[PDB]
Amino acid sequence: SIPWIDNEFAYRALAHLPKFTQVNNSSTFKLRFRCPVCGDSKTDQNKARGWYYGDNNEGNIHCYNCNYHAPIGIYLKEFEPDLYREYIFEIRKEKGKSRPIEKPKELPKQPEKKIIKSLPSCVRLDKLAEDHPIIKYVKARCIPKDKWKYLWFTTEWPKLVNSIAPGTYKKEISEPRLVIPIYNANGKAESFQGRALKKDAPQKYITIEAYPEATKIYGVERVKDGDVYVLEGPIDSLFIENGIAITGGQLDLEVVPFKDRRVWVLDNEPRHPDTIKRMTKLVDAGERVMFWDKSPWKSKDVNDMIRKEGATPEQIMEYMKNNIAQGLMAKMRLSKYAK
Amino acid sequence: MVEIILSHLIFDQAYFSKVWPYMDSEYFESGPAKNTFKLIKSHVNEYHSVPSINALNVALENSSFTETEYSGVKTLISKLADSPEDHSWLVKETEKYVQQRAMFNATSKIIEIQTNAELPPEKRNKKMPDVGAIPDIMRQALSISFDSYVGHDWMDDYEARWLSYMNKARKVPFKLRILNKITKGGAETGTLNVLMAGVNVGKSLGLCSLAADYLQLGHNVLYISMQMAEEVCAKRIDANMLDVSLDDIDDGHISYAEYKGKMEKWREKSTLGRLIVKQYPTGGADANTFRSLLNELKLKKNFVPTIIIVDYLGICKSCRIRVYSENSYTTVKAIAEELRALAVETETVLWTAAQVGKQAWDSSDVNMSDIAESAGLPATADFMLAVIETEELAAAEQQLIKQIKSRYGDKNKWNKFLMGVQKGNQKWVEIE
Amino acid sequence: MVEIILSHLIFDQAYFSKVWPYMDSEYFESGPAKNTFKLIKSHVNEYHSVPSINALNVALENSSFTETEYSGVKTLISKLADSPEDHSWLVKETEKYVQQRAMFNATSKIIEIQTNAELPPEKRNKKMPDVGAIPDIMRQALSISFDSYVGHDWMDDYEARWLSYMNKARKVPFKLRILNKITKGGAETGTLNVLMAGVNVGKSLGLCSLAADYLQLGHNVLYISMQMAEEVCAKRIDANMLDVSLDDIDDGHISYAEYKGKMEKWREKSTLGRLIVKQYPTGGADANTFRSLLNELKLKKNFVPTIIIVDYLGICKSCRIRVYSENSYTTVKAIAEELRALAVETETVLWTAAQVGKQAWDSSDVNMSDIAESAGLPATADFMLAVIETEELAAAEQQLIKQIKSRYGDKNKWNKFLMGVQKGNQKWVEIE
Amino acid sequence: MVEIILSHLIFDQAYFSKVWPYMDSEYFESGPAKNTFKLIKSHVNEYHSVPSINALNVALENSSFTETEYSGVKTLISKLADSPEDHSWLVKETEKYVQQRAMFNATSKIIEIQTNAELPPEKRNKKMPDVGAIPDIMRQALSISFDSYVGHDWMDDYEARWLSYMNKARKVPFKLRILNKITKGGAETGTLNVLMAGVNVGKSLGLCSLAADYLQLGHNVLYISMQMAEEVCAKRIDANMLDVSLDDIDDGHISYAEYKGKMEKWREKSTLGRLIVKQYPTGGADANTFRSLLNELKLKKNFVPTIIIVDYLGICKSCRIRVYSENSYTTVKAIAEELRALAVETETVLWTAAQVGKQAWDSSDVNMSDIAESAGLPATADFMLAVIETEELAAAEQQLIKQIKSRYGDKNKWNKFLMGVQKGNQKWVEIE
DNA sequence: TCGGCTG
RNA sequence: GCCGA
DNA sequence: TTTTTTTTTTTT
Ligand SMILES: Nc1ncnc2c1ncn2[C@@H]1O[C@H](COP(=O)(O)OP(=O)(O)OP(O)(O)=S)[C@@H](O)[C@H]1O
Ligand SMILES: Nc1ncnc2c1ncn2[C@@H]1O[C@H](COP(=O)(O)OP(=O)(O)OP(O)(O)=S)[C@@H](O)[C@H]1O
Ligand SMILES: [Mg+2]
Ligand SMILES: [Mg+2]
Ligand SMILES: [Zn+2]
Repeated sequence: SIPWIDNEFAYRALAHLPKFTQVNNSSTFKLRFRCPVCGDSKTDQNKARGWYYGDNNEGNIHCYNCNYHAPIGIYLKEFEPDLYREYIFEIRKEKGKSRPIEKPKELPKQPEKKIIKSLPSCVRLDKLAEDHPIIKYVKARCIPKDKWKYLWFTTEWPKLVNSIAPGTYKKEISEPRLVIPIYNANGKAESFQGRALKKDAPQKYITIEAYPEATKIYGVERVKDGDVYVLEGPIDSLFIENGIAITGGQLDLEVVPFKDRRVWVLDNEPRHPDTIKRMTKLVDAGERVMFWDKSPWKSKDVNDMIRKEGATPEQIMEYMKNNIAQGLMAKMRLSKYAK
Repeated sequence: MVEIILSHLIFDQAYFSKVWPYMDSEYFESGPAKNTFKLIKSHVNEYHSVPSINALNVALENSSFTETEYSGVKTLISKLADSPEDHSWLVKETEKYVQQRAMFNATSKIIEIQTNAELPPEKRNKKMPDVGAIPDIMRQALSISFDSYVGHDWMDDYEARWLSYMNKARKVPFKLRILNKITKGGAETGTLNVLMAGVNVGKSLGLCSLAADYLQLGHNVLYISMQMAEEVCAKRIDANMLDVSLDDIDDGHISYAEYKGKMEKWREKSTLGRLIVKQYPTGGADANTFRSLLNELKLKKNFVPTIIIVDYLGICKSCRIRVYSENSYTTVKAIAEELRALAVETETVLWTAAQVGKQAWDSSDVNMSDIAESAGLPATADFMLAVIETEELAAAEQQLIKQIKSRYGDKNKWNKFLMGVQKGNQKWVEIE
Repeated sequence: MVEIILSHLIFDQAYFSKVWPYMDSEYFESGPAKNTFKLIKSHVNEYHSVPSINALNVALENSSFTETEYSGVKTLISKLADSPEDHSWLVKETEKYVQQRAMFNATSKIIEIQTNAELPPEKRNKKMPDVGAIPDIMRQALSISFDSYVGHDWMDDYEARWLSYMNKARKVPFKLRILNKITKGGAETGTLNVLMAGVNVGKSLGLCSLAADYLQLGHNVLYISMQMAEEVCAKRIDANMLDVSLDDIDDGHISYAEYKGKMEKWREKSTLGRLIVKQYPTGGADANTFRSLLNELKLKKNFVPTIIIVDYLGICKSCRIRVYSENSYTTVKAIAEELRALAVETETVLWTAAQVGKQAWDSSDVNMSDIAESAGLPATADFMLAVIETEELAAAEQQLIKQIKSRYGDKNKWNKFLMGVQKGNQKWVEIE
Repeated sequence: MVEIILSHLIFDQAYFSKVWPYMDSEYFESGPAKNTFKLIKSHVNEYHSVPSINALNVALENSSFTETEYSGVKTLISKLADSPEDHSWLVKETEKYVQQRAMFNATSKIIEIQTNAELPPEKRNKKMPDVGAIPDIMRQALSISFDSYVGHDWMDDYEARWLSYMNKARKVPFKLRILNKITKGGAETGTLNVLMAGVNVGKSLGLCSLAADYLQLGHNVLYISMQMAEEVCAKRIDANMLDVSLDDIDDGHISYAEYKGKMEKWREKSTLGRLIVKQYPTGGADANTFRSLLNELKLKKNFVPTIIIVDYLGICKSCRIRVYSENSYTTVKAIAEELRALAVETETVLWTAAQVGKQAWDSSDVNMSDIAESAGLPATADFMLAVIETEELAAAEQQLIKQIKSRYGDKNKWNKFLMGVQKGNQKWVEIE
């Protein structure tokens, strides 16, 4: 196919549609829009189910509201016959010639730009009194005290962010959150996560990046010799020696260092097929993945094991060190464990 | 001018009665206009009448659609209104718009065809025509005018029929007077003709002889051989057209000088056509194969045949039949029907061959009930001939023809005429 | 479409005359529509005449409801206009609306019945029916329609059937006294007729003779031919209408003045219909193709056929069966059934032809068991004639057309009858 | 692809002399490619020779070019290499690029024509072609092929056909004077041949011998055997090649020393071909398989066959036929057709065996009618030799071979011949 | 109340 | 539509 | 790729 022309024509033919948004991440080109086939919902104007994905080898317009998935050419034929003919002609026009899109291959990225120096409205956990409510909550979390020097407590999280990244929130409503600063390899904070307190925070539990190129892996500065264990929760990583945690919905293997010795320690849910998908994509790369297939505990995360089933960190480490499998060996445990 | 066309489709009887039958859903757009015409066409199919605006916007529009499409259709219908416009300019502009949109659709389709073909196989979206049939589609878009030409009215078109009579613009005469006197002028253009001889009684001596005869008459001949190689058929053609024994070409009694001189002498004549010989594997060519071959010959060699001689109908295959059937009747009849469809499409006399039954071998006479491949082939054939030289005519270098079937004339008038075969030269001469 | 229904109840008369018996106040709504229909029904009950708008206003004034719904009712009756729609679409749309609303009412009723059943008997309603009645009431909503006649009652409809006996209303004369004598009035409308004969025996000759005879009897004849080309069929017709032999045509033995004079002499007759000859590829026409052809012949010209002559049904294709998916029997039976369905839909005599088995091509007698292709063709055909030719018959230019099947008369009264055939003129003559 | 085409135009003689006649300045681009080809055309016109790279640079030095055009042309000239690619791929790829660019140019031209048409006629370009020529233009697009070879064109390839005649480019000798006498040079390539075994003849033996004789002539042979094991067929081959009696191999009279000595003596001769025996289960091998086997042999063993001897036709399987039977006419007909198609597509001689009826068994004279698989096999078998063994011939160690069907030559020239069959040696020798 | 989510 | 806040 | 009904056709 011709994905770049597909993206260009999709942008041309979807910009005028209401609730259009050109969501362009460094590897993905997507368009959000209210689907003209269905119209989505009057309440769900911003919750527009019309999506276009052009990052694939072909451009596909999919709407989950009316369940309409189709190639971009079909949409052009059904809605923009003039633009349809334009696209269908120009695709053949450039089809004969060699693809030149690789010629302007430039990187607009930048190095550390918003290096985080100090945290207003934040008091570190080890600096707090033993009867602080957050301290009691983390006692319930059973986090070892020595690592409390890595977590802060705040009450002005929107204010803190707008002091770091102004304009994030139109209102700086005071909000207590657990600020977990995410540092780089050299030890300087490149982002920070406002972990929700109590059962759940009111809104917007998100990790605020200092800049788009900031790291998403927590604890990299504390990585020592030996195998590196990759987990899903920074608090969970706090229970793991040489344990880093990826912070984000995107899982890129290239950005994660220690290709030789990185070990993926994921959740203990054989169900939740997205987990199985992640496991499969990791094993297809021949990566080192830990398997909970022989775990005596049946909780979800390591901290859950500790809190609910009374697991101890040493048991966790010995299970991880004895349950690392790679290649076909990993695939066996993956296959048996999934269901 | 879609709004005007629809407004005068709904609010004008004469305009509808004039322009509707040529109208189609693929003419207006991909928006509200197409859906409005869809509703109009649905109502016309259901009730054989032009609906009013009330029928459309209430009884019809209230069906499966989308909010955007419903709003657009309602807006368009509310926008429809009768306007006094002369009923000569309206029809002309409608015809021009229909022609323009037909050209637009044809161009889009051929571009899509090129894109599809450029894509490699296994994703080539079968049922889409190849690049070879790009021009005719565009030509189809050329002749899309509002000309009520459906069928051949017996009374309204006697002049054209008389022109066809007086020109005799269907007959392709033979080089033999004997066949012309029984076919009343020769074989006709869109016809499928069949030869039956048996085993090693003819059936390719006759086809090669007819190919040579049509060649000496300046006609384009395409000899599609299934049971013979590209060179043996050309060798029989050489034996016919050079007055040289076929054995003499093999042993070497003919020098290269004689052959080259005879060929150049034939070339210098202005009454010599082109005998293009093409071979396909036995059982591996259908009517689609022959259509592709005709398209290729037209494109590359600028060779549009008037005679197509297939060496054997029975060892062809059916394009429509997908699973090969052990039943000979249906298979052979389908092959013959496809061949006749090709012949009437290209207006080319399509000669071919059929195998006679085992009982007819070494029989002094052969009736039509001796056809072996299928009884359906004589049903869709146009002119069948039979070769019945048993032993005596072989000794006298003769061949008797019975003319088992004839659509060109009463087959009983000249039932037997004892064709003068010459096997060494692979030709036919009369016994005048 | 409640607005349309109410407006045409108030203003139209025939629509009220037919649709009023199948009307109930529950069909419309519980708002303005229900009150409007209640006013209409009350007015028609008091004075047995459809009211006027002024009558509706007076009824609103004297008989009033609550003001909140009174305003809605009064503003609902301000849009009922004359709007002279067509009658067929209006009746069909009213039928669809009442059927849909009856289904909705029945579904809501059964839901209410089940809900009442769920309640304890202490607090359950008594007016609602019991659960065992849920099926039958659904039937009561399933069979709601405006067809006052479900079928033909033998005693209740002794009238309206005697009319079909005085005026034949089905028979079409044959122009051949022998055919009428063996048919008692000729071929009936909405029926499929078959001429069955072997290869080159005269199936198309007989079809052309019948088409010409019908053309002389002021009948629209549509000669849909799959095997022969339009010009060939036209020539075979001209050989009959112009009384000039085919040899006289192919030898240029008729002056163009003679041809034009004879054609215009036929044209000047007021007892001459129209003959349209249409060509389709062999095996490329089905029932829907014929339906499209009929639609385009009705639209593009004022030509509605009364006789349809298909050249050969066997070389057609089934409109339901995928091509060559089933064997000869099933496919040909489906083709025959589709053709007969077309005939009954158009109320037109559909003549056609069929081949016989390979065994009967040299048989002095042809039995029904020799029908080629399906054996269901005689089952679905309405009148079958076998055309038989022998050397003795050919010696005097005659055939042996014999009644194989007949739904028009006792086939044994005149089973076989000699019918002289002038092949040169392609004409049928009766021995007298 | 433009860079490769220009580079191989500059730095080649065969590729230029092959593909120059089909190159136009509009085929490449509107930039560096077009200007470079313009320079090439100018140089080849002013001096009738392909420019060198420095010659092209000089032409760039002295020419009308803009600064950007000058830089682009200079860079492209410096980017031209003398890479020695293969020839066939280069021709095919440049032809594909030319055809694709021609299609793009024609599509752009017709689109611009249609855009010009939809303009006020007072304001239009006169030079633009009219709409009616659009189907012609696309035809000119598809009339682009570097090598225009579609079928054997008479009167245009008389020299090549005569060269094939003199060179005997189709015949393959038999190492037996009698067979070459009855075949005018032996069997031909792309053909099928069958041996009709009579009452106990040993279908394997003849195919065995021919297999041998073909081996001694240096031809690559592949004996696909069904009813026998690879070792048994190879043992018969050893019997024919080493003059060792077959039963002597079983008994052990011939020792390992003598066997290996004879094998190495045969290996010393440079006039010895290669024989590849491959076994397949009875009825588990159709023609399509054989194609895969040939692919494997060519890919792996580099063995390109010219003779393919299949052990038994009746034992074989039809390529696409579900129903299988031990002796059925439809199956043998399909098998013969598929095997001949394989022979044609492989340009190889194919041999097989078949059985005849009991009437052929009892009678010394065998007719084509007296064939179990007549009409079927005779139709698709180029050569047919009836091998009959009689008691008197058994006493004389001979067999009566009769040329039942010879597409190669006249049947009656030398029909019956006595053959010196040695069953123990499995050998055929001539008779003085 | 928001964003991101395969076919 | 499902998930997260 | 078998398997069974039915019909139709064809070959021996
Ligand atoms: N090279 C030749 N020299 C002389 N006569 C030949 C030659 N080739 C074929 N014949 C004659 O041509 C006849 C053979 O039939 P053909 O005309 O080749 O077609 P056909 O063989 O009958 O078709 P089929 O399907 O193979 S049976 C016999 O009468 C042969 O004597
Ligand atoms: N064009 C013609 N000129 C002269 N006589 C003809 C012509 N066409 C047919 N005939 C004669 O009329 C007879 C029957 O003709 P047709 O009805 O056309 O054949 P048919 O009954 O349609 O058989 P089919 O359908 O081709 S298997 C032939 O056997 C000829 O004797
Ligand atoms: Mg032949
Ligand atoms: Mg006919
Ligand atoms: Zn949608």
